Amino acid sequence: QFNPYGDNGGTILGIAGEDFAVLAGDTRNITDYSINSRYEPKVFDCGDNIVMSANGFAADGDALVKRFKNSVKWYHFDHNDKKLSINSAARNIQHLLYGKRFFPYYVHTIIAGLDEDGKGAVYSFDPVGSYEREQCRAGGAAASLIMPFLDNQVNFKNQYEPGTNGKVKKPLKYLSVEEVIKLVRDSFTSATERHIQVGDGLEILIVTKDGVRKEFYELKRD
Amino acid sequence: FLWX
Amino acid sequence: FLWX
Amino acid sequence: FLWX
Amino acid sequence: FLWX
Amino acid sequence: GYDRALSIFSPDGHIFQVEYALEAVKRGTCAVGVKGKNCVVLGCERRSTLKLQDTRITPSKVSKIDSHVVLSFSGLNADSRILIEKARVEAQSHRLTLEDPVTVEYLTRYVAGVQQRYTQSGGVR
Amino acid sequence: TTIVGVKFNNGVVIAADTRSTQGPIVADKNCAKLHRISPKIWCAGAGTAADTEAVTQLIGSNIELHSLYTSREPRVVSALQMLKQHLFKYQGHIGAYLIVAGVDPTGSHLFSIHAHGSTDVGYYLSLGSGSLAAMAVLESHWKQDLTKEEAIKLASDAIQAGIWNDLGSGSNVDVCVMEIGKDAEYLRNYLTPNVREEKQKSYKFPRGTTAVLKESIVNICD
Amino acid sequence: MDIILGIRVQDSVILASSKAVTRGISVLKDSDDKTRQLSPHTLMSFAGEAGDTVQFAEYIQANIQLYSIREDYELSPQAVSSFVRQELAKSIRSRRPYQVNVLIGGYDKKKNKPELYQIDYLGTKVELPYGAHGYSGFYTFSLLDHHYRPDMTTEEGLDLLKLCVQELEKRMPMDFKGVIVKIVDKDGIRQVDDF
Amino acid sequence: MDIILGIRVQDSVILASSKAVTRGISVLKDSDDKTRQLSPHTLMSFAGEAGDTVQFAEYIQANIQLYSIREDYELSPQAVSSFVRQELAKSIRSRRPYQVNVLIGGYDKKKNKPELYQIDYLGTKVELPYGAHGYSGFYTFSLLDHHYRPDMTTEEGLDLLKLCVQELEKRMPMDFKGVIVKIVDKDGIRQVDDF
Amino acid sequence: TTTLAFRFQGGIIVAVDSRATAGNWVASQTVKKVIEINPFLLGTMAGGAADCQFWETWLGSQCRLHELREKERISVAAASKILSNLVYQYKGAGLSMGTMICGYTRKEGPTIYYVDSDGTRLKGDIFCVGSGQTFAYGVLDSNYKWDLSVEDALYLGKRSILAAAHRDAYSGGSVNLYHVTEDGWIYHGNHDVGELFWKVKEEEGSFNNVIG
Amino acid sequence: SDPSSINGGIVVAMTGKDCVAIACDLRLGSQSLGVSNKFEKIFHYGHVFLGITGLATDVTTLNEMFRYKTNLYKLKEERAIEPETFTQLVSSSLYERRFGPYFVGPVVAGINSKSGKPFIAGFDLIGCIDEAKDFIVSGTASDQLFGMCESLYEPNLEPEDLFETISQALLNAADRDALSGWGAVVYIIKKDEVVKRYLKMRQD
Amino acid sequence: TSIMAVTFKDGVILGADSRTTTGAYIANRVTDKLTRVHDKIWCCRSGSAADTQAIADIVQYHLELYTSQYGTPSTETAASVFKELCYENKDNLTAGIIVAGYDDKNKGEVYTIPLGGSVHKLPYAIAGSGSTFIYGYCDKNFRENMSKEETVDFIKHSLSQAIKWDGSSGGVIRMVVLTAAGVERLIFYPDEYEQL
Amino acid sequence: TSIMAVTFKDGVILGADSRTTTGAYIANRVTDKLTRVHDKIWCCRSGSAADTQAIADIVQYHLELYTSQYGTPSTETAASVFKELCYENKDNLTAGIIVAGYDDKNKGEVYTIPLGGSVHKLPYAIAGSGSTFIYGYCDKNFRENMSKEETVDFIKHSLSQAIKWDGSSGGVIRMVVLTAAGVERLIFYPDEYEQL
Amino acid sequence: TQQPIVTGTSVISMKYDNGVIIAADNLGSYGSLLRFNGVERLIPVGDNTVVGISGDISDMQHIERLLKDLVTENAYDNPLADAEEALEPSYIFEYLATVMYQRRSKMNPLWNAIIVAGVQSNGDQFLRYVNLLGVTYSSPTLATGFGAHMANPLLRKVVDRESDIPKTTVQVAEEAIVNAMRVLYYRDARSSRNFSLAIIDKNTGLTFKKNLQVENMKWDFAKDIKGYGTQKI
Ligand SMILES: [Mg+2]
Ligand SMILES: [Mg+2]
Ligand SMILES: [Mg+2]
Ligand SMILES: [Mg+2]
Ligand SMILES: [Mg+2]
Repeated sequence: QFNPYGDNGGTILGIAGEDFAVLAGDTRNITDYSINSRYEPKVFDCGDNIVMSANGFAADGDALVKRFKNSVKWYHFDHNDKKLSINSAARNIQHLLYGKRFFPYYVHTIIAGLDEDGKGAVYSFDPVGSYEREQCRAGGAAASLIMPFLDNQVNFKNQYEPGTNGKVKKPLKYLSVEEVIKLVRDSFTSATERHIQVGDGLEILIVTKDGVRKEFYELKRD
Repeated sequence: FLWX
Repeated sequence: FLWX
Repeated sequence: FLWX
Repeated sequence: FLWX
Repeated sequence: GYDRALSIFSPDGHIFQVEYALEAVKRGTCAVGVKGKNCVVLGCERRSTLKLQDTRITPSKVSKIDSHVVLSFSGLNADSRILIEKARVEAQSHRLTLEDPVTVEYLTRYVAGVQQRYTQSGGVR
Repeated sequence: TTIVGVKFNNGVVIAADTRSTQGPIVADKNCAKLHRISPKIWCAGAGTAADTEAVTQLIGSNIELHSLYTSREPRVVSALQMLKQHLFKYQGHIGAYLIVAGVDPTGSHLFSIHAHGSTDVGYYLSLGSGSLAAMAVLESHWKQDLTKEEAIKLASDAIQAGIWNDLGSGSNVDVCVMEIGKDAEYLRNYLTPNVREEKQKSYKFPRGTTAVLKESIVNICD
Repeated sequence: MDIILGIRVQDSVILASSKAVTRGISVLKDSDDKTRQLSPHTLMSFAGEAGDTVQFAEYIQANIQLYSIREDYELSPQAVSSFVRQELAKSIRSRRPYQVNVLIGGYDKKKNKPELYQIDYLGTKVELPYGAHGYSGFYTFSLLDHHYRPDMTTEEGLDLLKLCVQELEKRMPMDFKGVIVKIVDKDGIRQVDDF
Repeated sequence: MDIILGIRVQDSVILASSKAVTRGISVLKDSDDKTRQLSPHTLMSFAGEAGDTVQFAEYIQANIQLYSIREDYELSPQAVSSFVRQELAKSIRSRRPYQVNVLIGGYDKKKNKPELYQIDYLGTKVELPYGAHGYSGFYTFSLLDHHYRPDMTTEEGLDLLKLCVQELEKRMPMDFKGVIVKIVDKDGIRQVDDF
Repeated sequence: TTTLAFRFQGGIIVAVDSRATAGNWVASQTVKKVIEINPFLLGTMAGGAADCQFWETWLGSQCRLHELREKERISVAAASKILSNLVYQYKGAGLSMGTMICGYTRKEGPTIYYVDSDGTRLKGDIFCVGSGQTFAYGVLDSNYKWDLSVEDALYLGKRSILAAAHRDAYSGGSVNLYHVTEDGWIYHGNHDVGELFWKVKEEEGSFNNVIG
Repeated sequence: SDPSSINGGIVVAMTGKDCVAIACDLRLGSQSLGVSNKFEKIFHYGHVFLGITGLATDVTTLNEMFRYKTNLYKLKEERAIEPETFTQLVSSSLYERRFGPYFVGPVVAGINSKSGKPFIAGFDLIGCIDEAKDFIVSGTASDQLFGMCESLYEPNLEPEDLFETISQALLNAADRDALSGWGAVVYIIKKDEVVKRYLKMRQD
Repeated sequence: TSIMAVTFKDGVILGADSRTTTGAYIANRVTDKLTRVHDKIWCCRSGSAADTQAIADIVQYHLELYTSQYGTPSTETAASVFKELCYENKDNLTAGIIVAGYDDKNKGEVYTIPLGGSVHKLPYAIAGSGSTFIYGYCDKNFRENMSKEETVDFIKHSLSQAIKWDGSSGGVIRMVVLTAAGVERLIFYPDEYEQL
Repeated sequence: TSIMAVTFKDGVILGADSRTTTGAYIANRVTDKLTRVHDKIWCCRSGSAADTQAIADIVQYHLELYTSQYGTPSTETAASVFKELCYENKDNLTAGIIVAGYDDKNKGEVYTIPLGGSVHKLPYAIAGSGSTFIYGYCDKNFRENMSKEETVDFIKHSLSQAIKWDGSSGGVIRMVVLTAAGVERLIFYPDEYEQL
Repeated sequence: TQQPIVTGTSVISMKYDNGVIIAADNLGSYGSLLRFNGVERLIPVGDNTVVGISGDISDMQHIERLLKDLVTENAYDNPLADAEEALEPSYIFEYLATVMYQRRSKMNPLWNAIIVAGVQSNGDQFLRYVNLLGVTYSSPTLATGFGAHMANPLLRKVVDRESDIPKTTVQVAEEAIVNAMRVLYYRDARSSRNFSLAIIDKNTGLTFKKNLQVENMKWDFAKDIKGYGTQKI
């Protein structure tokens, strides 16, 4: 029988700073045990300082990003070139995903940008459009490897203040863009080592009030 | 797909 | 179900 | 499941 | 199992 | 389906079909409503050119929409039956979804909505 | 897994990758797929890791007892016959795919064994998930009358094809050279082209970070 | 849903309906009324698939209430049962049929006679002196075959019903948390508060 | 079979076991004792597949009674539980495994300590302050997490158990016809007749 | 998931966990399982995260349209029946929703409606919904009285989620508390189980199963 | 009905400078229902430590089986079994049940008493040996543990530092798995002293 | 079934066996599998008897309506109509059809339409269950620009082997000759072709 | 696979393709499917590579033990041992074997053993997936008491067609000649047989 | 829901300094039967694009008709149809990619794997893949079916990343493609010796080569292979 779904592998990672946000993804595209591309980007500038990635089944991922980009274009036309806030984008994507509730988009979606107070924001979605704002989210094949590391290093989970008898927690604080990119690079090198569908290249999109900057880093190609 |  |  |  |  | 726009504007800004409908009302037997301190009373005229009538079976001028709301009318008797039937159905539909009988304002607003729809729908007077 | 065997004028060379997997996860980044059946008969194994190891050790044990009984250096055809009869008996339920190679009084030999108990003869062979990547290189570059240094180069190149292009294969290249009239040389980690880059950060925790409920000395002595 | 009983006696119809609403390994509620009044002298108890039961009951209730207003007249129990059967008889060959089984207890004011109708989800209608739905019947029918007399009073009918509930509480595997009992007679519908 | 509870308190172990034996839509019996005395100071309650439960219980009982006669000595509760676990651990890889789950409540006379062991049909053994088997746990564990204290008396343990049975009678779908309660202490095994 | 809502002298108590799972994978510990439909209406979520979140947000839109059209806040009965009539239309399509519509109106007083995706709609004084409902019921039922104080009722609601958060593998993260009065709903904070468990264990002397 | 994920649980082992660490969670459940918060998965036969994840009846059975075998080994050899040798015994014993296996993920840890070399190893249910310099992971949160270990770990950690690294690796991995957690134990193993620490972790 | 069409100097010849089977029962032993869709456009039918008859009847209708409006259709046009029906209804049809026709410009042409609904223009074509046994024989023996007598022998010898080895093929060998001269029907009986 | 054995004036010749496949992947492109069970008794193997090797190894063992006790076995004896293994283990084996041998009394003999385990003595035999395509060709072209050169051509042309049409057959054409003169191995490369 | 009947095997392709090369064999398989030997699976669109198609041939012939119709439609009311408003490879690909994904989403796919090779109007090399699922990806080397497993490894030894494309000549690139086609003939059981090759160069334009044959094959070593182990004769 014809199976309409496939798995194109790869993994994505979103972290929110005080006045910035990053959305990182590996550039490897696979089917089964074959590499399709070593550089096939899946993190996209969608305009209005929103970056988006829909990792999983690449066909459904491209379709969704395409529809959301188109949604942004028509929002400008219908509402006098008004900027689409990250919260409003998130709700719009929920309706896109839930629209196909009975033939879902087989992808995990993360958007990043700045909220209306100029502070870093990350939103993550399940395949059928349940969503939540977070400081931190990994998605895709190596999500189960990266996410617990982020809990430990970003949100300082299970970390107590030395000599306080495990009574005072390590205080939450915003990370610098330099510190966040270190965690992203170490997250992906670690994921590449232990997951066969992750490697080749890492592409990071950083979102500040000044716009969308890119950074690229080599990963192991085995 | 999440469950609660 | 005739065939040829 | 090699055949000939 | 572990495969090779 | 019959599509013709029967209710349309005239140069002076009148919809003649709506105004000619009011003439049919003006022809109809008189109906009066007076609300007291703790009651409402609906009085209705019945023209006396009809003797040898059977007042047991002849449609009564005041109709119950629900157990707590009534509707009297003036104008075309046959037209009134269609409004009453729709109102009675909406009364039961409201009880089914809101788990509460209609207010008099809500039931009125519905009947009024139906009358309005027939003033800018094609193929209907 | 990627394993190859290549024949040259005075012997045979077998090579393998060093990746062990549990589904999409890399269990071992440097595991040994090259097994000694006898001092001058070596085996490369693909499939169920335990099955290839167990069947290699059992025949290796029986070959040693046979060698002591007959007062003769063991023959490759003996290892081949005992393996294929054992694998056939279990109707493919023992998932061992092996390239058997070695030198004996009869000369140099190269065979492949499939889990169901079929054997093949050849001058160049490849087995495992990366066999098609490896066989592409072998079919492109192999010729009659290879030297030792040429056969090692061809064999390691065929494994590298698997490492890079196959998700099942990765990490390092193990080689074993069995030349007539010489001791077999086992070249563990002959190539290491997948060294992990320096991490961006040290995740060494301040002492006392972890909250502790109880301490106690364990008694290991009598 | 599970236990719904009905006993027609001399001058009334008595409907007993279990109070338990169970989902999984949790009794969510122990005070559920599995009945709707269709008209002043007609009561319908219902049991079957979750959601379908209430949705079907309230749909029938709305239609009978609409007829009552339109004609300023109460439909006979026979007429209501025939209407309900036809709705179920349509349902069974639908895309998703109503999986609802009903008893209709009514007092016909024209005949001065109580009437009990048993209708299953297929649209199988029967008039009975006593009826039940689901596994309840397997106990109550043989018990009523023995103890039932056609000329019994409402008080005798309630004692006969107590005998059924006691037998069900003894031999039924599931806890159905007792029954709500309602009497349909010439004076309409009233609920027995202490059972 | 269904409900078996166990509470270890200061000086005793208390086993509560449901009295209902159901087959199809009929409660065949409402006075069933789902327990065997293995030795004077060791009691085992059991629940699971019909036939298997009693056959397994009596087989264990026979083996422990044989050991008692041979050595003229009572096996510790820890020793009995280890023996029972190994029998089930063999069973699970048999042609037809025993589908029986057991609680073992015992008083160790050498340690002067009550002990409660929970063993499932796979041969999964755990020592607990309180244990349950089947759906009972889903209610009783959270309740005991709250109300249980380790230094409680036998009377406090019985009140804590009454709280569990009341919660199960309220929220469990099936009628399990109450429980037989037995206390294991330094003086051996006795049954509470009024519960 | 574990959600409870119970009625008492002082109004309604609503308590929920914050855990979202994808099988044995813990997807999140910071999920909002209570939607504030309006100042006097609360909705609880259990089952499919997308199904609950989408349709309870939609229910809020329908409740807003009601008060625009009828110049009056929707009844809890009417609000619950919009959602129950919606899911009933989708019956057999595979929506998974376990829901409590909790709120106060003048005509009704404090009211709780259970609504699930197979179309069941029940009015009641106590409901627990989710994978950990039985664990919550155990603690709630055994300590519940009508005459509980607002302080005691808030704690019992919080303690009943903690109970389920502990035993149920698919419940935890944090406890979100709400109190519904005649004056509307009041938020009584987010309580991380990480700190709340040890705080309760120490102060209450409960959870003796755990290595202290 | 997947034997390896009914009861749940995790084991992790790491090497340091002249020391090894092995750690495990304390949960035993029946799918969603947590049953026991005292179920230790790490055992020891002399100075050789064995952690076992998977079906709890087989964890108990194998512990009893290896105690049996190491006891006879010591009586006949007149010395304690070494980690390298015990690893081979575990592998033999698991592959003996090739077509009816124990649903377990065992992990050997210990210091060779002769050479003083730190040694760790892992196995599949069929007995395949996974030897490692750095770390071994096992259980329902093995993905999580692989992610934590591969990022946090660095070579030649001192016993007190290695304790922090393994503890944070286990705790954060367990908190992302429904069937793992409910308490944790960490063994720090030096040449001739062993410290056992119970960790404070969230109880959900 | 065993069917084939062969182009030669003067035009094209269509050959077929005469057997229709349900299981191993021969329902009809004198079947005519060579069917006219136009004066000098014929087809060989293999697969479902019901499906191939329904398709051929529709194509004959389309080409009769084509002829009324635009005059004689090309053999390519006829093949295109067959393809359209076979491709667009591939999920509900089991029909392997060989289309053969004689234009005066294009001379003899053969188009084969397998199950997929794909079109293949060939010098000769073979199809049906019995075709598998004569791929070797037909490939070795076929030549372009054969004479009528050579092509009749080639088809007779080919189908003779197909009939001999295939249980599903048998009876008489029907042939239809399409040239400028006109349309000629040929029949060959077992007593002749069996002992070739 | 495509395998055949043909009797002729001086003895018998065995032919085979050289291709072993898993799915559509060619695992071995230089397979030797012609295997010795005795000095002048050989067999062609088709079906499961594992099954046919296991059978051939056992038959070679049985005939070696037969030779030790009762001297040279007949070709019929060899076929009987193959049959016994194939028939008695029919439920667990996928092996189509052609047994061919040269006695001095009986000259060239061919026995075919299909899946069932039945024995059929024939002047020539064809088997394997590729055989279906050459039934027509082989039947028309085979003659009894051919010369060596005629038989080599007959096999070369036959397998050439089998290889051309069958995806499962390919590589080199191996042949083994069994006469009073002895045992001769022949090989033919694609560049030769493809353009026949 | 389909099942493919008559099928075409590997399509292989790579970029070089000035343009792109694409190749595919001339076989139409009917399962294991090598039925049709005159099938062209490279279809040029204008003078700047070649579409290589593998999978079902009936669905391939449908796509041929769509592309043929696309050229006609583009010419309509278009004075610059042979200049600035000529069909680009990127346009032709995005059209096919849209159709493939629409057909999978209606559960009635075109059972194909498609590689669009061409040169854009600004001289940039275009090479992108799309299949029956509507999955798209681009890479210096692309291949379908067995090509993905055996051709890509060989072609990636020449162009391993982007920076290697300017360093690769048409002589080196074509040699690699012709070698890969030989390897596929050795090892793919549904391949043929006869194939077509197309070069789209930004200077010399479209060069379409028909009736190529795999040659310089190594078979001689086969004579030395006797039995499967112990046999010496
Ligand atoms: Mg990798
Ligand atoms: Mg009935
Ligand atoms: Mg939990
Ligand atoms: Mg946990
Ligand atoms: Mg071939």
